[PDB]
Amino acid sequence: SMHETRFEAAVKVIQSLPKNGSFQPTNEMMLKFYSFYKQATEGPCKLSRPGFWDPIGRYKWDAWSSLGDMTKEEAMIAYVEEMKKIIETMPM
Repeated sequence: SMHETRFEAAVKVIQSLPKNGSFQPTNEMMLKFYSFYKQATEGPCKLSRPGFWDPIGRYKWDAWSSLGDMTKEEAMIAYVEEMKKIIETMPM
C-alpha cells in the first residue's frame, strides 16, 4: 500500500539521522516515533507497565500506551507526518 511504502521510507530516514547527519530528533521525538512504529506494526499496547526501576522501559510503554485504539494505518500516517515535520525544520 501507498501508506506502508511511505512508512518504510520514513523509518529509514529517521534511522539514518543519528548516523549520517549532525542533527537528529530529540529523545522525546524518538519516543514518539517508537510509539507509532509499535502501533503500526504490533497494534495497541498489550503488556503491563515496567517497574519504577526501569526508566527507558517506562518511557517507552507510556508513549506506546498513550495511542489507544489508533489503527495500524493511522500509526503509519502519523509516523510519516512526524518525519516530514522534522525534516522540514532540521538541517540535513
